[PDB]
Amino acid sequence: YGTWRKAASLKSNYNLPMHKMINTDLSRILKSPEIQRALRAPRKKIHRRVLKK
Amino acid sequence: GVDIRHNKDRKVRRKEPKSQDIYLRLLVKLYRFLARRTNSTFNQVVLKRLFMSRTNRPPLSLSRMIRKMKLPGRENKTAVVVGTITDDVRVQEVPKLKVCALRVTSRARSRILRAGGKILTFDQLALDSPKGCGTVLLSGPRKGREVYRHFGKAPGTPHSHTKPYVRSKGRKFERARGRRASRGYKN
Amino acid sequence: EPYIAWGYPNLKSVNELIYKRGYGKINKKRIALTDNALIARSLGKYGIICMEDLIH
Amino acid sequence: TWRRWHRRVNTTQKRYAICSALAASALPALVMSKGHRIEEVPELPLVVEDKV
Amino acid sequence: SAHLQWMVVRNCSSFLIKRNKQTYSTEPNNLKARNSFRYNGLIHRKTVGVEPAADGKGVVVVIKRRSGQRKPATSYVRTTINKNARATLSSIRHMIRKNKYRPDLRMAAIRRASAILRSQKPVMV
Amino acid sequence: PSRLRKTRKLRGHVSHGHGRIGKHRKHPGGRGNAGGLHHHRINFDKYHPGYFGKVGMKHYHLKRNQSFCPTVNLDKLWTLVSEQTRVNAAKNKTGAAPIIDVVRSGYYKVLGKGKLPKQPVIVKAKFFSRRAEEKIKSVGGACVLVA
Amino acid sequence: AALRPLVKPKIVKKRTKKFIRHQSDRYVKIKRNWRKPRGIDNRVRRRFKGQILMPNIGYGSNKKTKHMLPSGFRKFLVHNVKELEVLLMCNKSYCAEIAHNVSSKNRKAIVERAAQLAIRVTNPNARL
RNA sequence: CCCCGCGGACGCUACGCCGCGACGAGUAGGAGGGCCGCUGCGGUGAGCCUUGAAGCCUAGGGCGCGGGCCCGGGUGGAGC
RNA sequence: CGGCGACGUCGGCUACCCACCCGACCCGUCUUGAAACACGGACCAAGGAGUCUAACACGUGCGCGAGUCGGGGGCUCGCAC
RNA sequence: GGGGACCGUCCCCCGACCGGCGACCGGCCGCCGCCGGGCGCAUUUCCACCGCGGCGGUGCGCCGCGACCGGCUCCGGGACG
RNA sequence: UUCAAGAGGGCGUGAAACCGUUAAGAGGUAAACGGGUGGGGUCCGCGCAGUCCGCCCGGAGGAUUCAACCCGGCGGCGGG
Ligand SMILES: [Mg+2]
Ligand SMILES: [Mg+2]
Ligand SMILES: [Mg+2]
Ligand SMILES: [Mg+2]
Ligand SMILES: [Mg+2]
Ligand SMILES: [Mg+2]
Ligand SMILES: [Mg+2]
Ligand SMILES: [Mg+2]
Ligand SMILES: [Mg+2]
Ligand SMILES: [Mg+2]
Ligand SMILES: [Mg+2]
Ligand SMILES: [Mg+2]
Ligand SMILES: [Mg+2]
Ligand SMILES: [Mg+2]
Ligand SMILES: [Mg+2]
Ligand SMILES: [Mg+2]
Ligand SMILES: [Mg+2]
Ligand SMILES: [Mg+2]
Ligand SMILES: [Mg+2]
Ligand SMILES: [Mg+2]
Repeated sequence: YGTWRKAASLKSNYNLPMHKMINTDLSRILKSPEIQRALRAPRKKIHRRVLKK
Repeated sequence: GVDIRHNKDRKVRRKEPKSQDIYLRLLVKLYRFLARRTNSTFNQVVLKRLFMSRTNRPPLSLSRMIRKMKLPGRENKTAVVVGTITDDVRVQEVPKLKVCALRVTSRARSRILRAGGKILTFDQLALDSPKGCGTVLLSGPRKGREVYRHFGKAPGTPHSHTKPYVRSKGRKFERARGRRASRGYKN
Repeated sequence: EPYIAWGYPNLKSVNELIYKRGYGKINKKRIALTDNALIARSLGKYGIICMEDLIH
Repeated sequence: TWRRWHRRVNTTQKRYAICSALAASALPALVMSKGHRIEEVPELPLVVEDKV
Repeated sequence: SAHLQWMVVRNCSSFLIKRNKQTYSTEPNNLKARNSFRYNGLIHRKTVGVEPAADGKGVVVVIKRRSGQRKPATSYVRTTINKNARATLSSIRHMIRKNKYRPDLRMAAIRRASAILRSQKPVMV
Repeated sequence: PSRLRKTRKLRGHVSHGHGRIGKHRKHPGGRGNAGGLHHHRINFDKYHPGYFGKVGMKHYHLKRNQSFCPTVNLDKLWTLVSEQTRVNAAKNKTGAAPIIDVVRSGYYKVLGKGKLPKQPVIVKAKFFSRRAEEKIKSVGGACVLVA
Repeated sequence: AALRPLVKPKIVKKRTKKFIRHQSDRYVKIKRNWRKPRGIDNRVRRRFKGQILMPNIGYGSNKKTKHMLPSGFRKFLVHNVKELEVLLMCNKSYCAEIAHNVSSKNRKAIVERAAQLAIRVTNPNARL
């Protein structure tokens, strides 16, 4: 089936298919400092309905 | 009751990809988080493009990308396309390009890399510019499809230049009556 | 005219309409005017920052 | 009898599927999720000598 | 990768039970036995599971080592805690918290250990 | 998959999506392209102008091989040879220009769409267009003819 | 005596009767299973007063008390002991019940294991 | 520079969970969802079953807005 | 905060029978209009009706991409699959 | 026609420097945690029981009562301008 | 006789329509139906002095041993 840097020698036109996402580690990508520097702070407070008195 | 109309309540738009591709869904998760948690509008545009269908993500050729990246002030910027980058054999000189694409044709990739360029996926683009700073967001020709030749006013109306649907093209196929003044009329 | 009854409200009418049944169109939503901050966020740029300003 | 029983798949698609299946056969979570009792297997890409 | 493998097994798995509007997952190292990314006991580089001991007393705390991810034979280290309930819970708490070893499962493991020990003490009349 | 179709959803609805008034009858309006000049005239004139009538000369026993003549444009001309050919020609100190035989690659006529790089080249073809020949000569090339 | 759930809210059922099919009273060939009337003149479909009511989404149960037994638990069907252990960490919200085709000797063991695990069984004395 | 306490609920099937606001007629017709239902095939449940399958009966217990479903008792006798 | 609690009573709005008040014309269908003095329908069981092929058009998903496609043929102990 | 030269990709090596030991791993150390065995044998620790014990959560088998708070609402008195 | 004739030669199971008998209830506006209650009946609830469990206090009892150190094993993290 070939390497990514050499085609298959027993299929005459085939090469391994390419990834559209090199690093699929979503957790590492999100925890990375470069992503975290660009974010706004979380809005983790819940604002429930106020009973109109 | 209230006096309102409900025929426009539901807005028709992609809220997610119709694709079940797990890598696409993973980078959709990534850019969904980026769009929510940053103020950048680049991330929102990229996310809504990731939702889109294939006809709404037309391929971008190497020549068109080079032409758009040669414009003044775009030096050392990352060309971002949400779609496939296609080799154009009509060009001979490939400059050094930094490129981020959803897909790259094998020949286009080899040409870009031997020209000294760099290719990134969208997770790498998120790690490189999380807000999309220093990017040129490109798009392939959306109306560069055969169906848009048939779309429009009907072929048999005056001042319409829309292609008709014919099984064959020849002097016997839809050329006589309604096409020339000698056979009835032309319009 | 056949579909409405209208007239000239007085100060007490304006007060009671705003205070008992006053709701704001905030971000396209019907939000009860339970805090002056709701008025000040939307109409503060016009000098209206409280229910008294709105009533005036 | 002429119901079009057969389908033709692109060779590139079929090769893609083979590659995906091979890649997934080397991840213990996916093999365990197919339910294959790979618990004392010393190495999931399990390779044995040619004398077999 | 955990996210990639989760996208594969989130709905197609032999451990999946979808029944009575409920969803359960029965892989060996799943605390709370729920079909979830956080609690899946197969897709992560480090997992912790609490099981009843081989005999009818104690618990087994099994944690996934770091190196042999593709070698399931040696990938899990199991230890047996056969002490009183408070010391057992303290031991599990120290395994998870002090090691910084996946601290989002600390209370799940403590509660599962409590359930196991409570099931091991004799039934009443 | 028949389980994905409207017929599964139309169970219980009496008319099966075809209306109670006009119903689903056998062939209201005719069969095939019936009445294309009588009661489907608006459709035919609107979407297929030129449908009716004869135009031009008929020719019995047309042999398409006789008129077979595929074409290639000047912007794709350099793709008929290897990359090495063009690179060596560009860096060649002498005036030696490579030969591109488009007949070998499977084209007979060379059309002149696009521009050429500034490299002399000898092009062999059965036919040329005026602008293709002009553009080949403007880069210092030559056009030779084959039969 | 019985194991009690985590919380015991008041279950409010908007409707307690079944929706019977129109004219299922007049015929044996028509079962009481609900079918939407689609006749051009049907008064049940047109919603005339005093007629058979039509099921619609407004009758939906509160999502906090939906699928909830009168005991306060939610049932989960089990066919063996291994399926029973999935409720170990859901003792106080979900109750197991043994499938109808599980043999008597095997459901005895399931009942014993559920007693050990403090899992409530809705049919604990069912083949004996 | 946390330490007499070494400790601190839940969560996040991200196709998930949460919040807020407005709204809810419908033939013909269109669309979506269906952990609605039937039969067969590939996988999977170290699934169920002569200590009793299917089917059928039932003033039995329930769940779901509903399509329907689960469980008890009986009959049945080999598969689901 | 009170009362009551095993062979008599306690709870179970669902489920069986019955009573009463209010409401309630027989469905399907064609029709501007059906409860119709319009038609079909005594009852029950089982069966019973948008399918397959070909050709187009647009939409969607996938692969490759100025290419793409082996579908016809051929090669691999000829054949449990 | 061969055999060569060159070019482009490759496959292994000899090697110096560069980023990192990484989600490719071992050895040493340092910290931490766990387990097993000793020592520790009592103001420590753990186990089960009792009190109609206190504090927390859920909640009372059934039938009921009261209180205050808040939301909505319909009324009634009194007083001021 | 048989496991079973509640398998007895058109005999596996044995639905509905329809019919006989038994039991309960009812009955001058043909029956039947929707909503709301009530009465009776059949069943269900291990109903019948009514839940558990975390900590602390007190009392009455047991037992290895609690911490800390020593040895060994195994992991997590870091290391120019
Ligand atoms: Mg409407
Ligand atoms: Mg309709
Ligand atoms: Mg008509
Ligand atoms: Mg109901
Ligand atoms: Mg009926
Ligand atoms: Mg009508
Ligand atoms: Mg409304
Ligand atoms: Mg509606
Ligand atoms: Mg009719
Ligand atoms: Mg008429
Ligand atoms: Mg009618
Ligand atoms: Mg009449
Ligand atoms: Mg008549
Ligand atoms: Mg008629
Ligand atoms: Mg008939
Ligand atoms: Mg008749
Ligand atoms: Mg039928
Ligand atoms: Mg028998
Ligand atoms: Mg018989
Ligand atoms: Mg009878």
